[PDB]
Amino acid sequence: YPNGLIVEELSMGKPNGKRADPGKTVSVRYIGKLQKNGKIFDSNIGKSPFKFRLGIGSVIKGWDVGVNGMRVGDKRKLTIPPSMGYGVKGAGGQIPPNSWLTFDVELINVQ
Ligand SMILES: C=CC[C@@H]1/C=C(\C)C[C@H](C)C[C@H](OC)[C@H]2O[C@@](O)(C(=O)C(=O)N3CCCC[C@H]3C(=O)O[C@H](/C(C)=C/[C@@H]3CC[C@@H](O)[C@H](OC)C3)[C@H](C)[C@@H](O)CC1=O)[C@H](C)C[C@@H]2OC
Ligand SMILES: [Cl-]
Ligand SMILES: [Cl-]
Ligand SMILES: [Cl-]
Ligand SMILES: [Cl-]
Ligand SMILES: [Cl-]
Ligand SMILES: [Cl-]
Ligand SMILES: [Cl-]
Ligand SMILES: [Cl-]
Ligand SMILES: [Cl-]
Ligand SMILES: [Cl-]
Ligand SMILES: [Cl-]
Ligand SMILES: [Cl-]
Ligand SMILES: [Cl-]
Ligand SMILES: [Cl-]
Repeated sequence: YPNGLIVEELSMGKPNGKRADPGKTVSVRYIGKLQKNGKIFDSNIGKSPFKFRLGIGSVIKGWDVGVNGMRVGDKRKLTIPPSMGYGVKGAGGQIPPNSWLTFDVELINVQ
């Protein structure tokens, strides 16, 4: 297992697409999964866009680090250690304690 977060480029969007920088409100399409078994716990595909302010710590740390630097249309895979996810708490009744997480993410907009 990695010492920290792994971020993989799955595909590149627009070369001059707006860039996700700290302080921006960014809009992301995602699928979240438990890394240990691949079970999917959430997606917003076909639902409303998920917006968050990058860098303020409202999302798990793996997202604040992992989404940073994306340009619109980029797709990334995030592999997130427990300390950069929900740690001993878990979440949603869906993520057990001490879970490694995987997310597929696509940047849709930057505001
Ligand atoms: C305070 C206002 C309530 C507000 C609640 C809602 C809008 C309800 C709505 C269903 C929330 C999420 O859906 C958008 C839902 O998302 C999941 O399904 C999911 O896929 C996930 O993991 N996501 C969502 C996408 C961004 C990454 C991550 C996250 O970081 O989510 C964030 C998260 C839970 C962070 C905690 C916050 C507390 C810290 O202590 C902890 O610190 C480690 C990290 C979300 C976006 C928060 O910022 C927003 C809120 O909490 C969880 C499996 C379960 C979670 O429902 C609970
Ligand atoms: Cl890569
Ligand atoms: Cl590409
Ligand atoms: Cl694109
Ligand atoms: Cl753009
Ligand atoms: Cl969609
Ligand atoms: Cl910020
Ligand atoms: Cl802040
Ligand atoms: Cl750049
Ligand atoms: Cl960890
Ligand atoms: Cl932890
Ligand atoms: Cl929570
Ligand atoms: Cl499980
Ligand atoms: Cl795990
Ligand atoms: Cl997928």
